[PDB]
Amino acid sequence: MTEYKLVVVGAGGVGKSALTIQLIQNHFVDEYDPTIEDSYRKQVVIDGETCLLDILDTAGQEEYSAMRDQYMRTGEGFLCVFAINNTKSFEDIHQYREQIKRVKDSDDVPMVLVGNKCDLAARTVESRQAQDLARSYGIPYIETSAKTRQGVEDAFYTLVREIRQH
Ligand SMILES: Nc1nc2c(ncn2[C@@H]2O[C@H](COP(=O)(O)OP(=O)(O)NP(=O)(O)O)[C@@H](O)[C@H]2O)c(=O)[nH]1
Ligand SMILES: [Mg+2]
Repeated sequence: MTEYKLVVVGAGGVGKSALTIQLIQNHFVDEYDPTIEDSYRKQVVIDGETCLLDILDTAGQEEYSAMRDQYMRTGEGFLCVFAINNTKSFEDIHQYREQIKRVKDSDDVPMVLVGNKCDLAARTVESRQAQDLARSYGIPYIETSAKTRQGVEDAFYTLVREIRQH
């Protein structure tokens, strides 16, 4: 079976884990539980292909940046997550993307841009701004809510679609 190696990155608190746990476990983690590095595996069907998703859920914290340089090397594709209610997380995307391109030594790494927490009324990042950013990177954009599960599969599965195309 094809194994797709997905890495979830971005600022602390954006919902990297909630996205991942919503995908793998079908449960929304309401809790505060900062990550160091966690890994997940789950068989899924994507466009009719039964495949395995290996997900590496990374810390958002700066403290673990050097840990990200090492353990993201074997990622095949990256979810760059921000929260639509947190403009700083959106600004920080640039730095996570650059790190990934460094780690893979490539300007064209399979990647998606993910605007999470779409369930929240207090949006500070307009959808068109993020769409535009994703266009400027040549990557897909997905809006999600880890809380309601909206877009959760779309975010991971669209990344798998990116991997397949590279
Ligand atoms: N309303 C709402 N809350 C969310 C969503 N995603 C995550 N959260 C909440 O935001 C907080 C942080 O989420 P978490 O998944 O821990 O973020 P992270 O990006 O994995 N944090 P870290 O970088 O420390 O590992 C948690 O209380 C979580 O329930 C969402 O889509 N909607
Ligand atoms: Mg986490």
